[PDB]
Amino acid sequence: KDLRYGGLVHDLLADSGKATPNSDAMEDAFGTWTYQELLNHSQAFSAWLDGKGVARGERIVVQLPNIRQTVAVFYGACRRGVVFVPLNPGMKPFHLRSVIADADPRLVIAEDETAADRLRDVTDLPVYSIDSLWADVERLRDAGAGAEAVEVSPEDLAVLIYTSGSTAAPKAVACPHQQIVFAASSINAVLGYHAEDIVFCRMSVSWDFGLYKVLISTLTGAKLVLADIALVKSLRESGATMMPIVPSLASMLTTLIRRDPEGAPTLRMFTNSAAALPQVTIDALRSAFPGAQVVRMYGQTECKRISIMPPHLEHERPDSVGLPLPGTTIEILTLLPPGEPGEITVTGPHVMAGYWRAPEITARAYMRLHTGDYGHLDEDGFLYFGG
Ligand SMILES: C[C@H](C(=O)O)[C@H](N)C(=O)O
Repeated sequence: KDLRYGGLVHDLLADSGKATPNSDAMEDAFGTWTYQELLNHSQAFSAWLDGKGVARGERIVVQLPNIRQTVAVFYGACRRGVVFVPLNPGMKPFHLRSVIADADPRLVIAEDETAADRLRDVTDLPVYSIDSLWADVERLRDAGAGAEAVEVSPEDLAVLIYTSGSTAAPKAVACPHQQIVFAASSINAVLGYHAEDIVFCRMSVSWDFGLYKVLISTLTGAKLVLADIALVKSLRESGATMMPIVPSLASMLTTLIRRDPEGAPTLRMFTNSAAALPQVTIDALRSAFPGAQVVRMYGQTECKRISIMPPHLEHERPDSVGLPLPGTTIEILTLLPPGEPGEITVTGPHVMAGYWRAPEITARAYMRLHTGDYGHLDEDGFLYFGG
């Protein structure tokens, strides 16, 4: 439909960079880039990788906060078939050691010089601070470098997304270009982001929750705001229209909102995943933001996302986490009839390429994804947990 099959991630950026070069693409605490600017910096970063001889298929590990440079790193890497491995700032050292070694990168990008030193303790790979490598990126940007394309297959890996905690063995979902682009397009076919949306994103891009607000905004030409007591004020002052949430962020927001009768009227949608959103939170979100839809979703990183409750149905089937993503199938398993509980299983062009270098773990979970969650489909195709 609007579903994209066989896509490359960086093509999302090239399109918007040509289609709306002068619209705002990314804002952070420090400034704003238009789509032209994001394209230029992404190209410049691609030349920096070329300059360092990082080849197609190799990984870079990037431990950065939510700032404009990280998005340019993501796209520039994509443009060279290099594998973006985003990690959250503040991981414990031993945890980093384990994950960096598993990811097996060509090099590592850190937040600043103190962080670059801590990283040097835990790997022998080359480690670059973002502020120092960025002086070069800007030179390259000024020289117009990296503008050329290179061969990248839709089947090539774009990203490894680590989901394992400290106390666990390292584990990353291995994400090819095509699946990513497909999943973004399918989510958006349900959610309806568009070019005048302003997305207020408080999730790290190291989580697929934030990564996909980068992708979905880029896909549609929207503006992404990379964002504590001031949350209400931030939302209102950014003119935010779309906001991904998790239940703890939504409770916080409803507490904060009662202290501020100016609200954040520009808000039109909250999209919840990751955990079950209680009714009381939903009610309080609608009360503070009567203009906004509160949309329930459910997913796993293994296939990005599984179900979305269509916005227009937000008041119905209160126990459901919605319908399958458009272009995908949910089956309950030996296929069971409707209403019969069983394991939630998922088939489609969003199902990712397994876990990175872990045939054994991959075998149990994976062309069909077994979520290890249990529930049923009602008569109409809607998904529920339990019975
Ligand atoms: C964020 C969710 C999760 O795995 O917790 C899922 N990746 C989703 O986007 O719906």
